[PDB]
Amino acid sequence: GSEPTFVVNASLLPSKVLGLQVQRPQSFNYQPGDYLFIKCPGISKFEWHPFTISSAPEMPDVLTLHIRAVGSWTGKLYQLIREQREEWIRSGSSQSLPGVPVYIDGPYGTPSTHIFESKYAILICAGIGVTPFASILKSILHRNQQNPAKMPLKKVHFYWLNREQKAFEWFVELLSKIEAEDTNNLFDLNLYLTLITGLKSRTKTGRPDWEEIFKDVAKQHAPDNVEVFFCGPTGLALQLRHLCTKYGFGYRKENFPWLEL
Ligand SMILES: Cc1cc2nc3c(=O)[nH]c(=O)nc-3n(C[C@H](O)[C@H](O)[C@H](O)COP(=O)(O)OP(=O)(O)OC[C@H]3O[C@@H](n4cnc5c(N)ncnc54)[C@H](O)[C@@H]3O)c2cc1C
Ligand SMILES: [Cl-]
Ligand SMILES: [Cl-]
Ligand SMILES: [Cl-]
Ligand SMILES: [Cl-]
Ligand SMILES: [Cl-]
Ligand SMILES: [Cl-]
Repeated sequence: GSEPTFVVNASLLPSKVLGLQVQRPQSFNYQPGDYLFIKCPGISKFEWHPFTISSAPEMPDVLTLHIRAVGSWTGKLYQLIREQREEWIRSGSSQSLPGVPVYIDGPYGTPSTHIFESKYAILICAGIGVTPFASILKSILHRNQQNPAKMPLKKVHFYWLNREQKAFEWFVELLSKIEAEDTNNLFDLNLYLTLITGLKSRTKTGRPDWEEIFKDVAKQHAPDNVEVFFCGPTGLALQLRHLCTKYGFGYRKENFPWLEL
């Protein structure tokens, strides 16, 4: 039904995000891109909410979630965590920071995990939609270091769109590490504010020209299959779906209601 466990650490990140570390049960095996449902009895005894696991399964003791405060339950959890921590800076007491019991239900799979069996992949995300791809990019790094022979993936085109510049900070370190360690040019990283991030990669501005992007990527990889993976709003999905048909790219019909405009 679920595993009892605890928040072991947290962070308060820009654009209203709660970075959460949760102790990983001995039984909990997952794949990059998976999500779980979480219950926090302190916020609500009975509600379960889904979040993508932003950590990689290669990381041994903790699971990570990046939860954006957009409403009632997420807003309360953010507030609970902040207030416990604000009381700690004053009191300095262990009593001001009790530890947060939670229950987790998972893992639950998604088709994005099939990136590991693809040759060429496009990854497109908006806002907090980045989280499955954060997990996936980390796991790719672990896998290439541990056993490069065993991975068929030859090129990853990554696109991350944000309304607010400060949101890129959620994963700026992971993206720096990729830039530093990608000697063989596995990754093509693209950041769009809809270097500028302090990365080698220049933050671009406006809505990407998806027709031009897809055209270029099709030329790079023809006549092979390219797989498109997406986590964003529906108006964008419609555009991408049309373009996948036009260029013969793999598409999964999925919707992400928490990312709508
Ligand atoms: C597979 C999966 C993975 C996910 N991964 C993540 C993740 O990594 N990170 C993440 O932050 N989130 C993720 N989500 C979304 C997440 O599960 C949260 O439940 C949701 O984002 C917030 O719940 P809430 O109670 O705080 O907000 P809610 O109160 O439900 O608010 C939801 C939204 O709907 C609007 N709304 C609420 N009530 C009403 C109403 N009565 N009338 C009209 N509009 C209303 C709110 O303004 C808000 O914009 C994921 C969801 C799924 C299904
Ligand atoms: Cl492990
Ligand atoms: Cl918003
Ligand atoms: Cl609630
Ligand atoms: Cl809020
Ligand atoms: Cl072919
Ligand atoms: Cl819609």
